Amino acid sequence: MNDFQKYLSTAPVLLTLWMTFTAGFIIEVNRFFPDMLGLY
Amino acid sequence: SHTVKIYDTCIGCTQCVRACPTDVLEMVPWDGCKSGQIASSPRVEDCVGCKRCETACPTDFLSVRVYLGAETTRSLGLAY
Amino acid sequence: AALYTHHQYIAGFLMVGAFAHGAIFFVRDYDPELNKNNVLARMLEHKEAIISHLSWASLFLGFHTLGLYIHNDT
Amino acid sequence: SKNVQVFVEKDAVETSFAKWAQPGHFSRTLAKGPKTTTWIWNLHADAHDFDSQTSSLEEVSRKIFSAHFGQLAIIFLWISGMHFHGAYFSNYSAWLTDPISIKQSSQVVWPIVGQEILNADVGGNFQGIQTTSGWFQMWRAEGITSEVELYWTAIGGLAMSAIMLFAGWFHYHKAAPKLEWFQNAESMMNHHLAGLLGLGCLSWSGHQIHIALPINKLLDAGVSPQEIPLPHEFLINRDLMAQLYPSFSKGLAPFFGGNWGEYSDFLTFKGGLNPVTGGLWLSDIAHHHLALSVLFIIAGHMYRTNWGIGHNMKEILEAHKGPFTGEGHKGLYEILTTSWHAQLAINLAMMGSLSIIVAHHMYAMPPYPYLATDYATQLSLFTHHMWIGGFCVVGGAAHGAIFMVRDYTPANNYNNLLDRVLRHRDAIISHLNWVCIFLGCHAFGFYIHNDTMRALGRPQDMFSDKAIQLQPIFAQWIQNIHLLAPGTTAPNALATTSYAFGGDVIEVGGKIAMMPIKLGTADFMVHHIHAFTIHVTVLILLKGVLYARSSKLIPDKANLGFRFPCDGPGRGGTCQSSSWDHVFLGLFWMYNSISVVIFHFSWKMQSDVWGTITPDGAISHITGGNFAQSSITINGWLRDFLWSQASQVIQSYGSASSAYGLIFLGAHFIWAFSLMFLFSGRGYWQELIESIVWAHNKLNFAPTIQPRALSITQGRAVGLAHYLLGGIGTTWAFFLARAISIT
Amino acid sequence: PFPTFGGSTGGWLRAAEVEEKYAITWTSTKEQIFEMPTGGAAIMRNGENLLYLARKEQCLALSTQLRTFKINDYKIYRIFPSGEVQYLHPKDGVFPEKVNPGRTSVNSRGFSIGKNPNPASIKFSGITTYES
Amino acid sequence: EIGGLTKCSESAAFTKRLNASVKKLEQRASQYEADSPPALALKQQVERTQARFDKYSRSELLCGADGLPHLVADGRWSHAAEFILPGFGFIYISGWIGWVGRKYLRAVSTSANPSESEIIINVPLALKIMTTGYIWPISAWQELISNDLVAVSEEITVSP
Amino acid sequence: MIDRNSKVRILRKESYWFNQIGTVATVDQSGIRYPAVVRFESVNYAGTNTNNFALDELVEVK
Amino acid sequence: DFLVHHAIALGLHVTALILVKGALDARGSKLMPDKKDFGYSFPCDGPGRGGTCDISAWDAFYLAMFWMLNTIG
Ligand code: CLA
Ligand code: CLA
Ligand code: CLA
Ligand code: CLA
Ligand code: CLA
Ligand code: CLA
Ligand SMILES: CC1=C(/C=C/C(C)=C/C=C/C(C)=C/C=C/C=C(C)/C=C/C=C(C)/C=C/C2=C(C)CCCC2(C)C)C(C)(C)CCC1
Ligand code: SF4
Ligand code: SF4
Ligand code: SF4
Repeated sequence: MNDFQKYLSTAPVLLTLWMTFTAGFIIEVNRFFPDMLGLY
Repeated sequence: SHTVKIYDTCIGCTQCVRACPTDVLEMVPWDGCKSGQIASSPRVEDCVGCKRCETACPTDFLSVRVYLGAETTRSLGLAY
Repeated sequence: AALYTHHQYIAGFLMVGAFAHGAIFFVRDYDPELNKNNVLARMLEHKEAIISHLSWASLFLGFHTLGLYIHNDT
Repeated sequence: SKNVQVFVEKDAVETSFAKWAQPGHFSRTLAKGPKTTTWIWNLHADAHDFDSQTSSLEEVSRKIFSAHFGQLAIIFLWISGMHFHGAYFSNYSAWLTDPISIKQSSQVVWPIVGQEILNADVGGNFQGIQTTSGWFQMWRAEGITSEVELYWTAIGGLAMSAIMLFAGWFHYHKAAPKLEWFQNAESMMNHHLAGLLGLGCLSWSGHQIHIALPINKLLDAGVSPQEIPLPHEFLINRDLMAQLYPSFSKGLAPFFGGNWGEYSDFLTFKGGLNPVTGGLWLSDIAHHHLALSVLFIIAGHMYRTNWGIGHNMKEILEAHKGPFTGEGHKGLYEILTTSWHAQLAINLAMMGSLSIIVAHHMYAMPPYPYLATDYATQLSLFTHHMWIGGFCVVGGAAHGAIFMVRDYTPANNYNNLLDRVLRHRDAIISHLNWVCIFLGCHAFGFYIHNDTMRALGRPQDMFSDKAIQLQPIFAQWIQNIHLLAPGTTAPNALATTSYAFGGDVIEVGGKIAMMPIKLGTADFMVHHIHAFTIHVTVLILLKGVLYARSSKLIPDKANLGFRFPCDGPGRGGTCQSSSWDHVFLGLFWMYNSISVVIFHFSWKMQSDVWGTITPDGAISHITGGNFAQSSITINGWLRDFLWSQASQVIQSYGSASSAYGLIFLGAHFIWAFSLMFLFSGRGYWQELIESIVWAHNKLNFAPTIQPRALSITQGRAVGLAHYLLGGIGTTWAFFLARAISIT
Repeated sequence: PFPTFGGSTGGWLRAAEVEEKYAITWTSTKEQIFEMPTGGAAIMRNGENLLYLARKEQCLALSTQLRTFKINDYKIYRIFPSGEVQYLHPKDGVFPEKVNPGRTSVNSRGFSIGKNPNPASIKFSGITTYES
Repeated sequence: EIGGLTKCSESAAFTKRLNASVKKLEQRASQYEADSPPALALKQQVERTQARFDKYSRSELLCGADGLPHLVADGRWSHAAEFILPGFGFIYISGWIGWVGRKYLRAVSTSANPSESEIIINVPLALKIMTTGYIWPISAWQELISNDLVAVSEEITVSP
Repeated sequence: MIDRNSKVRILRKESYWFNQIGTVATVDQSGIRYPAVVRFESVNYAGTNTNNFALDELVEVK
Repeated sequence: DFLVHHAIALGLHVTALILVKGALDARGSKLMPDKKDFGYSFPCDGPGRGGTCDISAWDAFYLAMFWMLNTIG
């Protein structure tokens, strides 16, 4: 477990997870609040 | 042909003279360093300009500097 | 149309040459001692600042200009 | 005891996640830790170079076997996904009912951000991206009929993927074979040539004879897919098969007896293409695989194993020596049984060469139902396999050079063929250089001559079919030979192997599937250009292999390695003198070569083959036959091909083909981006980085992993990578978009 | 005393006959196969061996290989067209990597690389900063 | 209006674009039928299109002759939603990221292995440091006036 | 003062570690031209972490 | 016109960066602190210290020419 957590703490892995999360939240925002070119 | 100069920062590691592909460098007696030896360039007429020597120097800045210059058959490595 | 493109291209070559000879000057004719704390020497003292900031400007302009174009394309 | 035995070590490597948390464990140097950004890049570049990670062939060998299982697992997952996507996200059922109208589609995009436009109205009450891999045609030939079957094959794929992954772990961590096991070429060839290929073909023939053939006959006749009996029904009720093929009634009795003629119903040598589907008759394909199976199984009994009879490859190789070749093929056996790189070289070159052959043979002799009329799929497959082939061929050369620098031993190679080759390398390279110049000057000169003449208003002085003409007489002759073969040199055949050589126009759905392809002056000119491109590629690559260890310029290149940046600024300059660099340059020429080939295919077909034919004999080709008088000049290619056939991509915005337009542009960008890595040097970049780092330091922060510029070699690699991606990507979109429209 | 070799197209050319030529000599205790810089494999003789090359680097490269065979008695010479010969390596009998009393320093500057003169100072002189 | 532009609510070109766009989708839907999954999708798409145009119409966006919205960024607060307000968002988020990053680097710099903690991040510490960036504006100013942000010529420089 | 384990700032303009801090390892007392041996925590463009400097090129930092 | 003008700005700035850097880093750098002793144009300084290709000032002119053409284009 400890060792696996270290692998999951490696730079490449963390970047992918973080970017996936970031991408996801951006996509989700556009799904519910779509087509915005300004704050209204 | 090319010009090779050695500076006082040499430490007599002998690495440069062991890397020259054409025996241009030698290790001569000296007292400025603990090793008691310094490098010399007695036969620069055979330098091809490889700069392998510089790549081997351990000093902060190369104690052995090769300045490329006039070119001859020997310096241009022409077997023909 | 020809005249405009002609002079603009010549202008570019002339501009690049100026900077080129400016560099030749530093390597060949610059006397560090004569120009002590001169306006010219101080330029070479904050060289990193100039280069770094010019880099940032280029990056800012590059990212956003290209980004906006691609947004419009998509 | 037995010459061939199984030796395996139990529990060789413990399974744990410790090493996973220690990046760079494989290397002694990298293991120490990161001090500069170079460490990161080196980690990824030395990951699969087992030879440098260990000094024992056994260990290297063990890793390779397991790694291969991993690739197989990935491949299985890939195939599984395709079948699943064809079961849940496709219009196969509708297409199956009306193959001519409905368009194949197996990918659907989520309705996010207007990307839905990409979901086209393919047909069959379905909206999705039109795929071009040819899955639907293959499935029809197999006799899938339902989408339930596709689901099950998908499940099988997932299961198989898992089994392979387990095998990899098992044969590396629990039961690792020893070197003696690996070094059994005769046994391996016997097994692979009789079991993998022979039994494989026989098994496939069984499926084709008992399941595919019957179902496809019913489909072609007109029976609705739902009305066709399930596959198992055919296997059980012999009477049903007898109705379709009236020989199954006799059973296997004819086979055990010598009367193989009775099976002429399903085993045939018809030749040509099925008029209804526009594909090769499955009966012929069944006989094909059956015949090949017998051949392979027999061939698998040629090498000695443990029963005395057979051949020993070493003896065969050593016996073949002559007056002009010294010791002959002595020493080769040891090389190929003690060097993985050497084996990869030969194997990789042959694999790539096969792909190129597949591309040619698969368009002239369409193998699947309803494939020829689908111009998009045809173009996609030809180009795809042409590329895969080029890369593999260049790769073979690369690994060949790695052998010379890492595994070649002068002692084991005295006066053998290899030694003698390296002893007259100057002659070989000198002559090839001339051949390349000759071909290049004459071949390309023809085009330049024509351009000048047409521009100067002197069309009568051009090398054209209407002026000075350069006809491909030899090829024209072979075509006639092949056309008249059926009934003469091939008495039992009924039609030409391909209608390309000659024959009638096969049309399916009002569209031309195949037609005689004629060869004239333009064809002569282009074919010779292909020769030039290939020859130059060989020059660069061969020079790299022959001069890998030494040269007059750098006598000790071997010690420097296979991938060194240079030897220095001396000797007038020694930049890019490694064998790696020769491969680097070779890839650029391979790109050029393949690009021209695929363009030839695209224009020739759209001009002299593809098109529509009326109920009466009126053939209208897509481009109108412009190839003859326009492909003889460079301006013609730029105007009548690139400029005209690119009207689709550039005008794709607002349509389901918009993606191709965006990718076309994106690829151009990446191609240009690469030119900055290919023209610049590490020095400028390193100095720039210094100034940037100054800023970070001025604010009291800077990375301990000191930022450094990419190595000389990496710079070149990054440049080549982006260059290739951009160029190939651009054509990819261009072709696909154009094809969708023409189809 | 030539080693056993079957010939190659990578040997010497006219320069060796009209400008200058090189030759290496060594002694072996066994007949073994070595790789020659020109390209190919050859078998050395049990005793004295002589080989001709076109470049000094080619000769010194072979010497490196010889050291692997534990041969350290190699000698390199340059033969001019008229027949004059110059002994080149080991020049003083002692390999250059080993300090030998009696060798004088050459091309040595007694200061750090950063103490060289400024280019402008030596303008219109003909000398370079590193030679100044 | 500013620059001779017209409000999109009062631009005929804008409306023409809307009608045309919807028509295209509707024409496509005609081929499919009733509750066919394809038709329902196209129908939903037209709703989104109508909504988008409506939103822009109710906005203060100014359209040009082409009937396309043009943004204003001269500093006027009348059109702050177009650039100023969104701009603050970027600055806040970007500063947050930069500040937290610098903090972590400086924090792990004094560790047993300062380079291992850059390739294998200490997630627990990182998360703590990341949360403390919401007040980056205040912290930064405080660090500047404390002479702890900008260094003082004790950094490596080029030979000249 | 330059002495074993002392920390100093390099004053050689040609050094990769100019205006940086290093720890004096040992100072030779035999009259060699560059007696002090300073060690740094950062590798140079060549990958070295040590160099020998003269006492004048080093200023004690504390 | 707004966008194209900002693109032209990018060109001028990037071309200038290359040229200005070349001028300032012509008498020396961290990679080659003794550049002034080699001149305005030299091939390189060897495959060592990481690789020193295109490190001379002349190379800045070489690299800037491409950008100049792009911007003028
Ligand atoms: C359009 C660009 C272009 C052109 C024309 C060439 C041309 C050539 N390359 Mg090349 N190359 C290029 C781009 C190009 N390269 C790029 C981008 C790369 C980077 C990967 C390379 C990398 C590369 C390598 C690595 C190699 C070549 C080689 C060759 C030569 C092949 C021999 C040959 O056909 O001679 C004929 C050359 C022609 C240009 C034919 C046209 C000339 C006319 C039509 C023929 C008659 C003219 C007559 C001789 C004189 C007329 C007189 C009057 C005009 C003054 C040839 C000189 C190979 C080589 O040198 O081996 C021989 C080789 O090994 N190239
Ligand atoms: C008044 C203008 C002017 C003057 C007097 C000089 C003078 C000088 N420059 Mg300079 N320069 C200028 C403008 C000028 N330059 C401009 C505008 C640029 C920007 C491009 C440069 C860029 C530049 C560089 C980068 C360098 C110089 C150098 C030099 C010095 C040597 C020149 C040399 O060796 O050329 C000798 C003669 C030639 C090079 C012949 C030129 C042949 C050209 C390149 C090819 C011709 C084009 C082609 C053939 C057209 C055919 C096409 C056809 C097929 C259609 C000399 C002091 C060099 C130096 O070291 O000085 C210290 C140097 O390195 N200059
Ligand atoms: C298409 C070709 C191409 C492109 C795109 C670039 C791009 C660049 N070059 Mg360049 N160059 C090229 C060809 C090209 N070059 C060629 C052929 C040469 C030979 C002369 C050079 C020679 C050269 C020199 C000598 C220098 C540059 C520099 C630069 C940079 C300038 C700063 C900039 O624009 O930042 C913006 C960069 C980009 C927009 C390009 C990358 C874009 C990617 C896709 C990121 C996009 C992000 C996007 C906006 C969204 C981000 C958020 C997302 C993560 C969610 C930039 C990376 C300069 C430099 O180092 O910069 C300071 C510099 O000194 N180049
Ligand atoms: C060659 C393999 C392959 C490829 C390229 C695709 C591609 C696609 N599939 Mg598909 N599929 C495949 C195999 C494949 N499939 C197989 C074998 C099955 C059977 C299980 C399926 C079952 C399937 C379904 C059921 C669906 C798809 C869908 C899709 C599409 C959306 C993909 C998606 O989820 O995006 C979004 C991606 C995600 C949601 C995944 C999240 C991203 C993760 C978290 C990043 C990875 C984390 C990283 C690895 C961490 C590393 C940790 C370390 C231990 C390694 C996309 C075109 C969807 C679709 O088309 O809908 C219309 C859909 O519904 N596929
Ligand atoms: C008749 C026996 C037999 C068969 C079928 C194979 C088949 C194969 N060997 Mg192989 N091998 C054999 C004997 C055999 N070997 C022997 C005796 C030796 C020792 C001398 C080796 C040593 C050896 C090495 C060293 C390597 C192989 C590799 C391979 C694979 C090559 C890749 C390929 O074509 O993918 C085709 C892929 C498939 C067809 C997928 C199915 C694969 C499974 C394992 C087939 C097993 C039979 C299957 C269950 C059908 C049963 C019939 C039943 C339904 C009625 C292939 C699966 C290479 C490899 O990649 O291995 C991982 C490799 O590196 N073999
Ligand atoms: C059967 C196929 C095969 C196999 C098993 C190998 C195996 C090997 N090759 Mg080899 N090679 C092959 C095919 C193959 N090659 C082909 C076809 C070529 C020609 C291009 C080469 C060219 C080649 C060179 C030039 C070199 C090797 C080297 C190596 C060795 C180390 C590989 C390495 O560094 O891993 C690490 C692997 C990688 C870093 C690859 C990662 C993938 C990169 C990033 C490209 C990804 C492109 C991607 C598809 C694009 C996606 C676009 C998207 C992002 C939009 C290893 C023995 C190297 C060596 O030292 O040998 C001893 C070496 O120098 N090979
Ligand atoms: C009247 C008027 C106006 C104007 C204003 C102004 C005042 C402007 C300015 C402008 C300017 C003000 C510009 C400038 C420019 C500059 C430049 C363009 C520069 C360049 C430089 C260089 C190129 C350098 C060089 C060099 C080097 C590199 C180093 C040293 C040496 C030398 C010097 C050689 C306005 C708008 C219209 C409007 C109102 C009125
Ligand atoms: S440059 Fe090459 S030949 Fe000259 S001294 Fe250095 S190593 Fe010897
Ligand atoms: S490598 Fe450098 S320090 Fe060592 S002996 Fe040669 S010149 Fe002196
Ligand atoms: S740095 Fe570049 S130019 Fe200099 S020797 Fe190495 S490869 Fe040649």
